[PDB]
Amino acid sequence: EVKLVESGGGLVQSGGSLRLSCATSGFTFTDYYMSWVRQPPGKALEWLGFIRNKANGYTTEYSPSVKGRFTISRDNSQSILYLQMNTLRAEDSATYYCARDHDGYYERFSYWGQGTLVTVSAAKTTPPSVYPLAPSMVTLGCLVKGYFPEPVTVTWNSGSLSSGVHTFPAVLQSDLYTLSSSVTVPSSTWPSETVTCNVAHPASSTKVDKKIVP
Amino acid sequence: DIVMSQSPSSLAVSAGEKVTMSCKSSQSLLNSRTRKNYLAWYQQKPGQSPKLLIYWASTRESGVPDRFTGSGSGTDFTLTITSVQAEDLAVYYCKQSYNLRTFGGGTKLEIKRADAAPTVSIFPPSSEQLTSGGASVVCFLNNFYPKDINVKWKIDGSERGVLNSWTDQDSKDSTYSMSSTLTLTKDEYERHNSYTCEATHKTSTSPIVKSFNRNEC
Ligand SMILES: C=CCO[C@]1(C(=O)O)C[C@@H](O[C@]2(C(=O)O)C[C@@H](O[C@]3(C(=O)O)C[C@@H](O)[C@@H](O)[C@@H]([C@H](O)CO)O3)[C@@H](O)[C@@H]([C@H](O)CO)O2)[C@@H](O)[C@@H]([C@H](O)CO)O1
Ligand SMILES: [Zn+2]
Ligand SMILES: [Zn+2]
Repeated sequence: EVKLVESGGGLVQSGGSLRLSCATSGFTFTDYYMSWVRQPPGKALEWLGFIRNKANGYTTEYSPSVKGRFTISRDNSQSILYLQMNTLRAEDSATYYCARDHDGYYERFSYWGQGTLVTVSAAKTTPPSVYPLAPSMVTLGCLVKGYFPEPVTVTWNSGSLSSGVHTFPAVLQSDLYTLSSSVTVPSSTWPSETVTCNVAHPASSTKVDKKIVP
Repeated sequence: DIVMSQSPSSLAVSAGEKVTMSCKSSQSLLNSRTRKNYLAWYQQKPGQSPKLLIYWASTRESGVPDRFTGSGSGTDFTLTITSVQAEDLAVYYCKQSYNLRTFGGGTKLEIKRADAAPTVSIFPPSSEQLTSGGASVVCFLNNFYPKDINVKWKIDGSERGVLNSWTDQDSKDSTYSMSSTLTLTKDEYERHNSYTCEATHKTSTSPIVKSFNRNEC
């Protein structure tokens, strides 16, 4: 199975630098060009650059939008792709994806990573407060309030409850994000069977499990 | 540069109907040596990475449903989805790779369905928040269609610090959900008794009213 996994995203100040990594497996890395693509929240994809394959001397090319400011490199021993970003600005805040690119023949990006979010801001990291939302079918929830930067992740019962979940997009108000998540389950199953929201905020390494108590 | 443009910006289609969207390039993408158009289509479902659908204008990647078909040549390209399914909700991007790479701006495909009333739930502030000096009341309005909805908060019967958020459309049932959160200080929260979320949606002339009273907690 082909795997691409980005890392290194997070909060950085305007004018700062940040380097992203993209670990790969499941294909012959040196056979392939690799691209970076970014997406500001709610906006279109933007191609940033590529690094060529071994046959093409591993040379690089860049969009005019970042040429001279971003650098792509690769570790051909461990199959890792890198993006060095310099003199960061607010416009650089975005999800960054690595994508497998050309192999000398096919024109396609066959595979993409899950993406890593970069936030360019002067604001400090603030961990969330996580509050339980308790009252045929029953609806329960968790309020994840007052954090910065994005993202957070919410699961229910360690991911075993996934259908009937609604996790609402975070909204920024007075410099802090808040989101909520609801889960609907049969009323015969709660509070008889436990329901717990699992919340993580990677920026602050926050891990919270909140039991929903009647 | 090669400029990529897509149309429409957005549209909604009912399950089972056909979808057509287009992609224009400022320069022909037909490579004279290989005789192929360097034009690919990607599908990005809500909260997911883009996924390759079609490349070389008309080659459908293995594993992609037969209902997705790419066509066109030169400067003009088309993605057609026959018999559209609820799960096809996505933004669709075309991308040239004739000279470096450039993405179009995307077409957002929404799914039209029968009107559906929201299921409304209200939640009082938790003791773990109140200990802190704050009080958030949350109302979920779940699984309704269409997206337009009105929410009013009433405190002791009078209309009133609100955070509203809509989900992307659901990939299974093509509905929307919305969360409304009213935040007060503990001091103000404790001055009143009745907290009410009222949802008005085209599916009824009667607002759906959910309430709790602080004395009952
Ligand atoms: C050691 C380096 C060798 O590379 C070259 C050379 O200049 O010596 C360059 C060859 O470059 C192409 C070509 O047919 O012109 C283009 C390569 O593809 C890319 C690119 O890298 O910019 C990317 C593709 O997605 C596409 O955009 C194409 C354009 O359509 C232009 O063709 O550009 C790639 O397709 C190589 C291929 O690997 C060669 O096998 O070809 C070419 O002159 C080769 C020569 O065939 C010897 O290897 O040398
Ligand atoms: Zn070069
Ligand atoms: Zn008052």
